[PDB]
Amino acid sequence: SINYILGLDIGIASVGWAMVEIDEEENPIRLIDLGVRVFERAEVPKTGDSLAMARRLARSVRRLTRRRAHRLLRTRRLLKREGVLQAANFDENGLIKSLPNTPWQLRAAALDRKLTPLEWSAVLLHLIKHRGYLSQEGETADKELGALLKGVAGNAHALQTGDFRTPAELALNKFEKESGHIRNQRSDYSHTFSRKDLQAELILLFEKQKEFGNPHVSGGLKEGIETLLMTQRPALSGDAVQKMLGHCTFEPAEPKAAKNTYTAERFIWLTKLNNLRILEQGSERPLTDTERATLMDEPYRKSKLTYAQARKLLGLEDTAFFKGLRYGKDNAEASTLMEMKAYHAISRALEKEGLKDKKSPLNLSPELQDEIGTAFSLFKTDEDITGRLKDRIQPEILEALLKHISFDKFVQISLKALRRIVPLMEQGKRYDEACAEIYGDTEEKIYLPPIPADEIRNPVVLRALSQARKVINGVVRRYGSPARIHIETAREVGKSFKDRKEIEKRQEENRKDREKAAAKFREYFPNFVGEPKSKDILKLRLYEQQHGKCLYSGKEINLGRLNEKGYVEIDHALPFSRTWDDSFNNKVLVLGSENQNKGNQTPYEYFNGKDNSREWQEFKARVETSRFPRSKKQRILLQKFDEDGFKERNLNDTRYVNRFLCQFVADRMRLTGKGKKRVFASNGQITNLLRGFWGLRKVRAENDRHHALDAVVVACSTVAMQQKITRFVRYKEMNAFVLHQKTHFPQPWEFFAQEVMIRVFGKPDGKPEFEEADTLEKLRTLLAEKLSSRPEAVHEYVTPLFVSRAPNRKMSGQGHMETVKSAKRLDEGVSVLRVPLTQLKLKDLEKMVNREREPKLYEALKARLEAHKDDPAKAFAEPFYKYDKAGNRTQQVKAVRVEQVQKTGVWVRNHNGIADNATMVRVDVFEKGDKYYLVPIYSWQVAKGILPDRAVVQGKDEEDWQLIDDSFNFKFSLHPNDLVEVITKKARMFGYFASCHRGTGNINIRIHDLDHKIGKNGILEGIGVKTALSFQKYQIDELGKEIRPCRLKKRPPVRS
Amino acid sequence: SMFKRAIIFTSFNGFEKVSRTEKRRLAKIINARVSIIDEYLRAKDTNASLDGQYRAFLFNDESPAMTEFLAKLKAFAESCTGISIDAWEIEESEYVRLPVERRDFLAAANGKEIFKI
Repeated sequence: SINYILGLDIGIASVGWAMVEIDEEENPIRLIDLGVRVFERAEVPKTGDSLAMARRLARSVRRLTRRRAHRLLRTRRLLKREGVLQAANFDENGLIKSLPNTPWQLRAAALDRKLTPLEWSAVLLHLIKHRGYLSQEGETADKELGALLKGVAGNAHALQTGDFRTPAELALNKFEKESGHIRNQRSDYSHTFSRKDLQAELILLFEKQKEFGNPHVSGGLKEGIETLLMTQRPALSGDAVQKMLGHCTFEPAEPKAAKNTYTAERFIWLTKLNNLRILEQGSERPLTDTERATLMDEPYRKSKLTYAQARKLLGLEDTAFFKGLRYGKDNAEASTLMEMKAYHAISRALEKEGLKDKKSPLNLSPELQDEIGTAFSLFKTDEDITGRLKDRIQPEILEALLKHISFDKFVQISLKALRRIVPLMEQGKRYDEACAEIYGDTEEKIYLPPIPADEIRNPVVLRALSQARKVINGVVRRYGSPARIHIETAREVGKSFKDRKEIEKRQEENRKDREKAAAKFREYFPNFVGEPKSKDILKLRLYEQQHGKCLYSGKEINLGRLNEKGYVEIDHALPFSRTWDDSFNNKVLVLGSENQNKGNQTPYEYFNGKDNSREWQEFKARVETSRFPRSKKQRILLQKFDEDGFKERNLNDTRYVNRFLCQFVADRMRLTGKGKKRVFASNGQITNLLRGFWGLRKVRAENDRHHALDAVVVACSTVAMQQKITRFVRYKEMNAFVLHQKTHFPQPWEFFAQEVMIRVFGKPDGKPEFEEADTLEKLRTLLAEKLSSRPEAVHEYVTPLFVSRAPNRKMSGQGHMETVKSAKRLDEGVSVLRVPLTQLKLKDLEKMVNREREPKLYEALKARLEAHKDDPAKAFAEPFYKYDKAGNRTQQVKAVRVEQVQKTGVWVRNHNGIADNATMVRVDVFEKGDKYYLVPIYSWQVAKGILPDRAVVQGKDEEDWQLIDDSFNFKFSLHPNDLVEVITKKARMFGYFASCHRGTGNINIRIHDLDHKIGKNGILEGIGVKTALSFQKYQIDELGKEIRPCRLKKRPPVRS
Repeated sequence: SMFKRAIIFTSFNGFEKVSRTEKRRLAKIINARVSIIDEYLRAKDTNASLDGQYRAFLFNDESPAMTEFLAKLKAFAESCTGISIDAWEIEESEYVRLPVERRDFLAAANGKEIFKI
């Protein structure tokens, strides 16, 4: 039973944790346990797609093909029921025998001639199979669907205007004569037809065949066939889409709804307006009631209320700048600040159709606007919306609205709750005050409950928080409930894939910008001790940025005497002791002589700033005429800030993830905290500062282990430690004497740096060449030798760090590769694939099936390919034909058959095709005669239920493998990311199984911490286990403990 | 050891058309020297920043980089028949001792002329 703080460091693919045993006085004294837990981040890695997307797309494809086949089956059953095929025109399975293959021609000729049961059946089945596109009205808004719609609408207009009478006749004549094909190809939506046109054609065909005397034009048949051609299931209902999103959380009975809503838009507007404060050079202030009243109605009156436009309305007078606005960017005040999208969308729809006098206020009630928003956000068809708003608004207005309007995107509050909030908020009263006044807002247990997927709407964040939960629960099980939990989450957690990519881009931009700056520093100071740190480049940059003038005095400063120690200091304008702010906005370059009488005062409070002393006016003029950004100049001259509030905002991180985590862990965990918040979300900047100043230099390490290092720092950041640091900084700004030399910046305890380094990396810092203390003996002896002074540096919990990789024992997944190949010539190791000429490369054509039998074609294609430098899409961009012996042109070519290698595969499409293996889900390991045999198990084998017979052999093509029988002893099954041990002749290999090559029977294992010095990027490749001495599989928990060999009894099956 | 600021003033001669490509060349020349320390003399492509502007670049005249830069500037000036560059040179001691109101002008006045073109 120990009193300890648990420090967590959360990122998109790692959680590092540390345990610190503290005094009752909350001072950190003992480092107990640390670990790292790494997983794969919850997105498709290269593109940022979600893992669910790949599965959902396949699901919708499954449903589409299934429903089409079912509809066609019902059509055939209806044909039999209505006499049309009379009996046993069908085959052993429900398909019609001797069905004609000319349905386009028969459809076109059905208008002029009585058809036949076979031809009539073919026509109706063809109409059912190809029933064209359905509108689902105002559809012009989406990249392609626009293109398909362009083709559809073009062909519909051409059908009705140019006299061709039906889709069949127009399609036949135009497509055959002008293109040589009817059905679309490769992506083209040129010949697509709308369902309306095909329904008209079906009606006309029934009329004509009644005219010509077709025994089967029964009312039953017409009813059935029309219903089959027109019916499809309803899209998601209002209540169903509402069931998808949570209850309001304010009024459980009512749902959260409708961004495009007068009430919702007004909530957004009032939140912005109430939170909008203007900073004028000097200090901050919020809008007076008259200013808010002035701006309140302008978003409705104008199209958008631009920031500069708002400056016009208030006569704001430059030297008055908006806060929450990047003013360095040029013409920044063209930003929107507010746009009522819904109000103006409704207004533009009415304006554009003749029901609204433009720039006359929309007279519709707030209730009606809310209703329109909810209706248009909940239904995706004209009919449904038509009913909903047919209840409450006049017909012409609704028809106009159904045109031009597309709505989406809900906002997590019930219109009843927002209705109560926005009258309360209009009065004034920031959001939380009104919310508490209307409905003011705790069941503790030992173990953190699962992360609520509702509050965390993000897959990456959900997986990161879930693995943090697993880490927490394991730590608590092993050591009991923690006193406090400190949290430090990466900047990248909770950011769009676009956002993270752009952040990486600018990080590299800053890398090269700083390298250029460093080169400039080297040129200016050629003789310099080693390489320039960050503060040195900042010194030079501030020197040039300040006009070569010390900002506190205006006395010129000698360049080249910059690194003459103590000549120039980087002063914090606002004192660190009172603000805990060391931004790049709070750093000025001053002389050592002048920066000794400032004390712990702000620049405003030191140049008096209250009587406008001419020293203060000189200083303010100096800072305003420097090449400082606006933000920096604002901060330097703050005058009237909230000391404690400002240092608090600079001390912790208030992001969405961190606030949610602090409230969640505080609510539902044991956590024997003293009582004030018991959960702390450390600001990243201050944590990096503490790392640097506590001797934790940012190492040059591949290890995921560094994640634990940070976790230690955040765990030592306690209120007592913070106040001790503040006191030290205070006594340091007033020139301490309480001696001078031995006044190390307060550390959690002595030799903290060295012990933490040994504990995390198993090496004394600065010796990456040294060998690691792999074992308890090695580590404890190293700690007792290089930290003989420290009594508690060794104890019963000090074990080497072993990073824990979340396992993946999933038995499911892609059964085979996506393209299906011809399997006829599979006795020979080959398969055939139709390769277009646009994709045709020389190494494809060299294996054409008809390379021997089409020598003219072979030579023509080969020569053509030689030209244009083997560029497939370029070479065959102009139509390619075949030629007879007499030189005549005969017939085009679109694609040729190409041979491919195929030694293994999966049977697909009614055993009429072969596809490549996808990904192995398991490897069964057998021992026979001190040699190891790997049987690979793929997912299609799991589906079919066939526990494989044969184990790999290096070079034999798949057929000739070692058949496994009861003479072999089976040891274990390997899933991806299981811990394995390969004791071999060369060395001893330990690590997480990653891949098992099937052409070699070797396996790759990731080193647990992915140290780049080992293998290539931490992966041992091509380890041969056939002739290993030992080959065993181990188990490991979240924390990296309990590492034991596991012995399986029986080989497990593939299905249950 | 001793830091020299090269004050260069870019003017338009009026004689000939501006030749936007020449503006790009001059922008590249000036921007070669700019880094985040003295990014405030970023070379734009419009006349407003290229015509009639003083820019003071800091060099270390115990390094042969100043001379190459000024030679490139002179070569461009000879090329452009319609853009004129004037170069000066001042010790950074006297430059920083000037009053920051029109320092580039005053330093040009107080500096040994280098090349007029």
